Amino acid sequence: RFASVYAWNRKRISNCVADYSVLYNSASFSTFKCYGVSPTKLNDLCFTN
Amino acid sequence: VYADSFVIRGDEVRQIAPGQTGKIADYNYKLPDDFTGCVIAWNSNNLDS
Repeated sequence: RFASVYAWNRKRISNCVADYSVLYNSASFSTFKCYGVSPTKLNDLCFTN
Repeated sequence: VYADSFVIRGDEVRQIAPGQTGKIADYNYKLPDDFTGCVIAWNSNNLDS
């Protein structure tokens, strides 16, 4: 069950190693826009939280 | 002039533009950054289905 958009849920992802290729390589997403970051370089980059 | 042709899903027409990414743009038909041409597309659900 997802949240109602008026009460949108938030979860902190941290202290972990990501692999955004698993997400971006999947064909099921109908939209995968990015702002200030590129979907490819996103896997080479690193973040605080 | 080079005329290129192929069939794709209606949702994939948005990938046939310069600087695009995704399964079609990345692995089927990649347009250059300084593309000089025109992209012409039409629905073929009367012939290709």
